[PDB]
Amino acid sequence: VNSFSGYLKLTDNVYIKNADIVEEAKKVKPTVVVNAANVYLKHGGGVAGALNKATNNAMQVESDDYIATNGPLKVGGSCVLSGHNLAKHCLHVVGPNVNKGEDIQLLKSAYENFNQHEVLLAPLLSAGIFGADPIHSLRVCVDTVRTNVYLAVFDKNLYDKLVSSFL
Ligand SMILES: O=C(N[C@H]1c2cccc(O)c2C[C@H]1C(=O)O)c1cnc(NC2CCOCC2)cn1
Repeated sequence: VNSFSGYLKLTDNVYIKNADIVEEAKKVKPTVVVNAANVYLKHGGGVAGALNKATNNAMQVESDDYIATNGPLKVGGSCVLSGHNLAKHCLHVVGPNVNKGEDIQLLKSAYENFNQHEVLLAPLLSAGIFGADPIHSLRVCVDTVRTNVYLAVFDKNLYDKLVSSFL
């Protein structure tokens, strides 16, 4: 049993809710919150910009030190950093950004990072300003992630579409 509330069980292991991942993180304090990161960990907009703003920029400060030491992530890759006031840990995962011309096949590799964590709160990868098909991202999630994932979907109209089209 866990404290995630009002989630629609889609499969054995995938759950979804129309909710703000920030409030959801602030309420649940999950072991892992996933960030929709880029390779430079520059949290400018979307989930990344929103989570960073909620951490009073501490996420960005930590991320800049990470990049200075380790260099950029790979598209499809991830790193584990602090969850600050939102979670124990933040799993920064880089899905492909269609608005940068990145290969959508890398979306499966991105979701594979979730399998290293037993339970996660996460956004649907490569949705919103990343420009990939969200019905597609949800399908890849369901077909790739085997651990227990709670997807918080910010946009209500996206959520309603994701529910009504899920096979
Ligand atoms: O851009 C946001 N989400 C979309 C996005 C963007 C980029 C990559 C992605 O994978 C996704 C998933 C998609 C969604 O979930 O709809 C977002 C923005 N802000 C939020 N929280 C604020 C907290 C303070 O008050 C205002 C709201 C919560 N989500």
